[PDB]
Amino acid sequence: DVQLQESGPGLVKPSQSLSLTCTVTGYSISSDYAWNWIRQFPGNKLEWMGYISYSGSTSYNPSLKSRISITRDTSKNQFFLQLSSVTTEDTATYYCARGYYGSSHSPVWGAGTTVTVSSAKTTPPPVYPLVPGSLAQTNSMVTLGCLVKGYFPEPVTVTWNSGSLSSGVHTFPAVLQSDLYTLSSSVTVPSSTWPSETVTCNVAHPASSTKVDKKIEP
Amino acid sequence: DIVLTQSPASLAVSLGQRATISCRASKSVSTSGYGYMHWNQQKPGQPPRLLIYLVSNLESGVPARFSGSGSGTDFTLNIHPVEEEDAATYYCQHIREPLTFGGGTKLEIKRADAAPTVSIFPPSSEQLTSGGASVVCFLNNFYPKDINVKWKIDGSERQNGVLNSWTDQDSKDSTYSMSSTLTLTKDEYERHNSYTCEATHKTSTSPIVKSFNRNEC
Repeated sequence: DVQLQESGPGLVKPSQSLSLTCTVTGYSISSDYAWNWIRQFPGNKLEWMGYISYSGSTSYNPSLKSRISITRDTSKNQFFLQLSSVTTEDTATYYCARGYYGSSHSPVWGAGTTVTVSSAKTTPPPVYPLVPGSLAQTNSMVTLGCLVKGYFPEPVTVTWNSGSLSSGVHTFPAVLQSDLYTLSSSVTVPSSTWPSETVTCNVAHPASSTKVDKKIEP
Repeated sequence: DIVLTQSPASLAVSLGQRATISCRASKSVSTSGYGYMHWNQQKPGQPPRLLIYLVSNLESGVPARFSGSGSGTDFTLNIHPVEEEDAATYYCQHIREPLTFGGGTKLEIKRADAAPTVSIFPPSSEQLTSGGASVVCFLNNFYPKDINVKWKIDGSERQNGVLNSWTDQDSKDSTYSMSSTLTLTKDEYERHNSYTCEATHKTSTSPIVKSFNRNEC
């Protein structure tokens, strides 16, 4: 039941100090394996940062040495990461693992938690419905959408009718023209049911603790 | 400074196929103590999982298909019947400190052609009334991913001001879905009449067209 999930902030101003904790359950830190941290940049990039032996000894990546530090608290089976002098390249997803100490054997990866570094304030998103307009679709199977535009930063969780019915849904990855993220989600729902049965768009921007549902109609 | 350059980078195959890749270092990592290797994988949306370890020691997961080989310097991962869900990215890592990772391979399965189901969407009312007006255009469940798209405001082509975005392939029906969003202002918008988004796919010589005029105001 070796459950380890990281938690920390999500957005931070560059040239500051990022520091997130990783808590492990089911097993005891002072019992074996090394407890390291690893970050992943947009695809094609994974980087071992450093670890902390059950012994309490630590080994850092020469790259982030002099700017990183790993501590622990045996009393609460949770180990931490401290990265100072943060810039922008320090924006990636952060995972902690149980990479067996000594070398390697049977690892256990956390869920992850992204961290973007920027100056950008934290703005919420305005959602807009995407209704059709009486066509040959008003006979077949209709496709409805929902548009989230202008929020910061990632992530964003969208669902359709509070989870109720996901079959046939495509949520597209966010992009940005300036320093704002826009994203869209579509749902193809049977024509004979559209108007009558209402469809609601669901979006939550944790960072701003935002939550919005948006019904859709002709 | 110990590298692990992996190749190839991408890869298109069909249900069942010798998917065998290699990771080549700049030193040994299999035989020098306890340090060996490992190949993890990850579905776009979840942290890696264990598959191999010690260079060639399948996990309790689901071996037989995936297999680890090679040692010392050059290694090779091998899966014979490329299961459908297998789609993911594959990585290799060593342990001679600082533990470094290999580039990674994207594995997308090949399937039958499929014309995109295009649907266009006029600007939301709540939007127009905010100086912002953005037209959207969806292209769902097509393959191959190769596909050009274009807007024709009142006939002419519109270049800048559009943001495209693709969804990666899914397990259900190995296909792609892309979303195009031409943005502009409330003003210039009402300044024109018809809004078209044409798509060119290899599935049809003739471009797929869906558009609309403001005949309902």
